[PDB]
Amino acid sequence: YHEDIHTYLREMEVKCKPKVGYMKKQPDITNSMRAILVDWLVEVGEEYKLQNETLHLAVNYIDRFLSSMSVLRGKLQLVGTAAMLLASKFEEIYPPEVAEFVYITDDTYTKKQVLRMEHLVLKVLTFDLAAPTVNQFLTQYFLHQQPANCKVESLAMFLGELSLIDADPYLKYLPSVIAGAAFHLALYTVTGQSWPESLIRKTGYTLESLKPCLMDLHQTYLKAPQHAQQSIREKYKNSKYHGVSLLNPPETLNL
Amino acid sequence: MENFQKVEKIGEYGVVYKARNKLTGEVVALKKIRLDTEGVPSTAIREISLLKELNHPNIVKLLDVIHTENKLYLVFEFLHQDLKKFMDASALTGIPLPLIKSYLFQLLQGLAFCHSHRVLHRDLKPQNLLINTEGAIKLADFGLARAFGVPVRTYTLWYRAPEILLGCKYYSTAVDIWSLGCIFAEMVTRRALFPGDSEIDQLFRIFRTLGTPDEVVWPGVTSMPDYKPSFPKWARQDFSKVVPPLDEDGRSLLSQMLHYDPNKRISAKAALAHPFFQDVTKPVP
Amino acid sequence: NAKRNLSSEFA
Repeated sequence: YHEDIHTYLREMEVKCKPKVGYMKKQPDITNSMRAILVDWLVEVGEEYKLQNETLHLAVNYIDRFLSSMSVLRGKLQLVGTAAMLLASKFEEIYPPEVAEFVYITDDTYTKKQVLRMEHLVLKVLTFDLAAPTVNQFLTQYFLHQQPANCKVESLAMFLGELSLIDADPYLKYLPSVIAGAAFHLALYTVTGQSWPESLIRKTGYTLESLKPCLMDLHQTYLKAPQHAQQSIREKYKNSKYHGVSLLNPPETLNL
Repeated sequence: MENFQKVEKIGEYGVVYKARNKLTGEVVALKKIRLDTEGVPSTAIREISLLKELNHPNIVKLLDVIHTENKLYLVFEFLHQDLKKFMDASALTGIPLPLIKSYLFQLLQGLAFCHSHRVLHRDLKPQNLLINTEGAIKLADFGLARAFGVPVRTYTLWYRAPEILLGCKYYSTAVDIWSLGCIFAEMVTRRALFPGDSEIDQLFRIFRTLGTPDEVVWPGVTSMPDYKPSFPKWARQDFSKVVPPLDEDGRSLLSQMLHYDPNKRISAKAALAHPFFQDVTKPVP
Repeated sequence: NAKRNLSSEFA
């Protein structure tokens, strides 16, 4: 059922894919504002001990909602909070209470506003909260990784999490493509190994198919310390993730 | 809701009613959730987000969601009754073996459809298996269902897998199969296979019926959070005594479906190819 | 530092 699960994920990531370049149609918020929102969402997820999949789902919900709706400057953080609440309800065993999110928003939006925006997000997404994320594909990729290296998985997760910061240029790539690029980049960084043939057969993504995404992720990884938003790097500066964020990105990717 | 006329109340997730659509004329189930401090419940959110991704004949098909500000309505296809009521009514005499085989085949087809997707039921029990008068059984009550695209960490008691009882960390698909296996026994003996009273009483009943889990049968029992060395050294009961009416093929299928090892426990796709299902029909109930 | 009012930082 694993291959069928991966096939279903590949089929579903297209339907759940947010509109490419939705920030152009947004009259008030920009890519930098979304990056700040994702930074704050990473900080909240570490504050409440939420899973990485929860943050990935929340980012997907924000992207789809802003693709299908227009949000002003003030309500962007409310949209992010509602998406985080929905992702925690869907994925986490015990979602944080709405009062907890209201508190973490520095008492900006009340409980009623948070619940109303949650209702709006649920209506816009038509209760399609099962969007495949980078984590879901990365786990399946790890299942086809030999040998099981913890640093490889930690660095792949770190790169996938970094890819959530900038919509440009990461919303033009499928979540499977981003996960494959992250896995290959991590494998080359820590182990010096290329894209495995097992994943070549399983996914159909050859090394040259991920080359644009791979180069984009390498550019982001090289400039990760200089990035304005640093929540993910601090989060992956912990023994839980083997401190992969402190690793030096490879200077040249031999492609 | 304005186009739905509640005919009766069938159950008490929130209360569920049997209603009629004034336009199409079909009879539907109209489960309602009172949206209050927490908003839409996690159970309802997961049920709507996963049941709408599952379009299978052997699965209750949620077809409309009236999501208002004060209440959330889920419109499922109306089935005549659940498997619990059918088993209770047919308690004087055993359920016909072809009917049992057909019901198990449809249940395993639904489970295989769920596991081909990334939906884990985790609430497989006769109260959640609806039956129509055309002799078709369907999975329902997906409020406790979780999507296992990433591994799902552990949080009724009778249909709980032994792995969950021994402090399992991540939910596997086998926890569903085990539950189905229990239902299988409950369809053959008209009795719950493991009617446990507590989390340790259920474990003792399972150990009595299938033997205490040694490391040879299930590698890794000793290094489990809820496993205790002070466990009686029971012997596995012969499946003839456990399920008398079940044939050799049925007994083998139940033995493979109640395997202690979650990894080695048979899957729905593999169970659908068992020789027990070589004579499957579709009898009416 | 998760407790932030992002409206000020957005502008």
